[PDB]
Amino acid sequence: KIVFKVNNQVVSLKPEIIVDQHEYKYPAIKDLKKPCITLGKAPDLNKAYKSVLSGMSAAKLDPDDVCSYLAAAMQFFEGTCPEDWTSYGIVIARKGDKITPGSLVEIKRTDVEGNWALTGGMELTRDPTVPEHASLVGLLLSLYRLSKISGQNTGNYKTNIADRIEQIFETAPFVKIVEHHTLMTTHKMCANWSTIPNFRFLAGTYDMFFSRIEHLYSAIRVGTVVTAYEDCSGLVSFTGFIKQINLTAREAILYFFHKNFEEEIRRMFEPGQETAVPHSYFIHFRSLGLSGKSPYSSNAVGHVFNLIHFVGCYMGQVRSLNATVIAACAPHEMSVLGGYLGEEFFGKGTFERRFFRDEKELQEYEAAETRSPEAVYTRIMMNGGRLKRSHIRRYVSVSSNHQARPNSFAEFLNKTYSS
Amino acid sequence: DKIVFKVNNQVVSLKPEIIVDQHEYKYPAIKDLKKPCITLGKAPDLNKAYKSVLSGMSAAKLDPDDVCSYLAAAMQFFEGTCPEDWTSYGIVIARKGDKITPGSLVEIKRTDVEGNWALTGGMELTRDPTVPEHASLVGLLLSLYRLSKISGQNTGNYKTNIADRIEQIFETAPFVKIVEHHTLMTTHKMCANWSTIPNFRFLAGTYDMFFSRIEHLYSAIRVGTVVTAYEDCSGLVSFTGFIKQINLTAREAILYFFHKNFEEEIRRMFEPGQETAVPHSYFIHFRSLGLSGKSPYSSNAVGHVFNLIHFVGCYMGQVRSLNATVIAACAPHEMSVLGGYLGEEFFGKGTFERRFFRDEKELQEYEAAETRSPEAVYTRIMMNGGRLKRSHIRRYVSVSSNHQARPNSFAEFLNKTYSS
Amino acid sequence: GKGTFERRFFRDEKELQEYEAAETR
Repeated sequence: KIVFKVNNQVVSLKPEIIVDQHEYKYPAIKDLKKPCITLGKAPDLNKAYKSVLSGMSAAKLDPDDVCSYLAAAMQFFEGTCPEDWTSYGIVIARKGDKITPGSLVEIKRTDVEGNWALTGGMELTRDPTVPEHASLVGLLLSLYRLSKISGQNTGNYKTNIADRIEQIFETAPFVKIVEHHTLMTTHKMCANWSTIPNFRFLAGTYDMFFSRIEHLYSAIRVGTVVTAYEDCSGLVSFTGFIKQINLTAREAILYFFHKNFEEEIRRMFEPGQETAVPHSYFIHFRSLGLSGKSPYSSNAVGHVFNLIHFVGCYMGQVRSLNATVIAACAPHEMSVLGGYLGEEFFGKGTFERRFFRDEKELQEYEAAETRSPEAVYTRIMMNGGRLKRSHIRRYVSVSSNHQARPNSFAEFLNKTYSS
Repeated sequence: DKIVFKVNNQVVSLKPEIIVDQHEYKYPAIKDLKKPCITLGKAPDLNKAYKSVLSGMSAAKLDPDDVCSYLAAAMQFFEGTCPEDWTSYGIVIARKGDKITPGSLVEIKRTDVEGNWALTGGMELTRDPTVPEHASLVGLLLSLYRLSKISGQNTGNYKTNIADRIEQIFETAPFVKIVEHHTLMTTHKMCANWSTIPNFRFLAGTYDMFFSRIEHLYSAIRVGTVVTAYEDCSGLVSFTGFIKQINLTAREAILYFFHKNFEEEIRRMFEPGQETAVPHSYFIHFRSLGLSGKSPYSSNAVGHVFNLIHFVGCYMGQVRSLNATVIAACAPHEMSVLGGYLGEEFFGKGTFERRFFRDEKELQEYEAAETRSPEAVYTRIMMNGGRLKRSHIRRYVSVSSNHQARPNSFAEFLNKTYSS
Repeated sequence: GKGTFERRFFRDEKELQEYEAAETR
């Protein structure tokens, strides 16, 4: 039982209390209603384009107006739907029907008119061309990618992505409307634009449409690529882990020898969410207004996540080496398992002859240390659940020969095993 | 079912773990018996059409739809006899001794819709342009497609070298100089995304197909359209190289592929009914033309095979393999181990036999009279338990370290993975 | 450097029961 007893003068028994709570909701859509946001009144579009360009050059933008323009602008982008496109029971778009981003979601317009005010960076006296509209649309969404990317020591990389975005949208099929270095300066005023919910929702809607439908202005995705599989890093690492190790998703979990994995394994593999479906709302469920906090986040699946990347460092994977470890979720214990698991999967492959010249040769081949969960488990038990010196040698050699990031797995490995 | 686990305490729970997936592959075969087509805006008067497009070129003004209609008219200009009968995916294009155009290989349906030819840049040719002048522009326009595709880091100096060669080609006979120098680099800077345009790819491939089969005076236009050939089939292309480097036949090589994963991939790229063996089929340019969807022959589709090929190439020190981008999804560590055993067999060893003799009698005596075999390699792997040998590591390390590792190349993977 | 590890995931219920039928922290 949880009660334990202390002998302070008289004998005393105390129960131990620690606070714990769980709050996980899943993205499946039962009402069969497409995701909706409420925006402002329909814009003048040509004038709405003018207002936001001026605001862009001036680094002052109104989030509500910018959202309203983006909802109106999702009409210029049109393409035919290759196959019937259904997610969570919704028919969205039948094969051969031309569709827009407006087709994936529901935009609710309010009677209230937007400010659509001009600042000082408008040089155009005429109505804008479509490439221009697309260039602005891409630049505005690209703010989302920049807001997310903010963090410590992420500087030269942020400017490099901003330059890459600027190079797009200045060349055909896009026209240069903002000159250079404007995107970085507006980002400084709009660095937390990701938290704005409608802006994120619009970015996901654009990304969904561009992934399924090939278009001339598909480059707009460079802003919205981040919305894809957002806040599902635990699930994504798991799929990568499975494929790099060349194990079946089930067989891999058999190697997870710990009680903690149980809650996490149930959480990330809950049925009814269209994880397998190629173009479902699941891919952008966080961007769109569904589910709230993600159960597939790395913190949500902390033990699994830590074991995946510790094995990744053992195998020299750069992605694992720079990923941030979840400290709450027992990193040391995960690291030990990762060493035993890494030893098994590093430098070893299961090879069998599958191609022969003749059927007879196949028959001759049929007439004819070991990789198994049971083998690894016993080997761990034999060493008393303690890392081997070789495991430690391998971890340190990988971590030390790397530019260890602040809270990365490499830094953890380095700080933990170094003498 | 089968693929399920038991995940609970004080109760029993069975769950199939569900993982992200998003792929299916379309094949290039032509069953409808219809040549790939993009219907074009308006029928053009040749001389008038040239003047606008020459102007647009000089103006760095991008008019893709018009450029496409002009290129179709210019296809009338290039004509040659077909050497032998031309049979493709059930579509036969001409017969031996029959004159043909690039326009005769595909079908363009002409619409009565109007289109906008603007004179934005300076053209001084008051006279009607000569056929060479047309060819010079046509080559310059197509050469944009190649320039758009070659974008990436440290490719600046490379783009410039290619543009200079193209300019030199079209300023020299049989072509005439119409754009002076350094204009091609600047227009490439203006449009670096010409490759994404679908109508542009279609045209480049059509030209490339015509020029490979038919010898012509202006066949040099093929620079810039050469990239369309076997585009997005680098997995297939890599396998072809692999066969040649090791000097084995397609089958013998596949026997060395000792892994279950290769099976799906080998079946995919060698699916029958696609004219891979045919020399001048639509297949070579299937990606560029319309008849394509993703590609069964891309490096990702044949990921395991692709990685094994380049890991072996790295073992043998092929620079191309060292600089290729590894597919992380397709089990690179396991592929690297097989590649080590396969590289060991094929690096520094050859199968040599006497084939030339002084007299027939010597030949008969030779006919009267350690081992390279898949079985021998498989056993060697089995004896070492499927674990990479120390020598394999040493060789991998020596090759990767003494090379300028590119970002996600096989060279980088080898360095990061085996380094102590 | 030490962890308490136990098999918790099995292919079938029968395998689970068998593991239940079967240095010190």
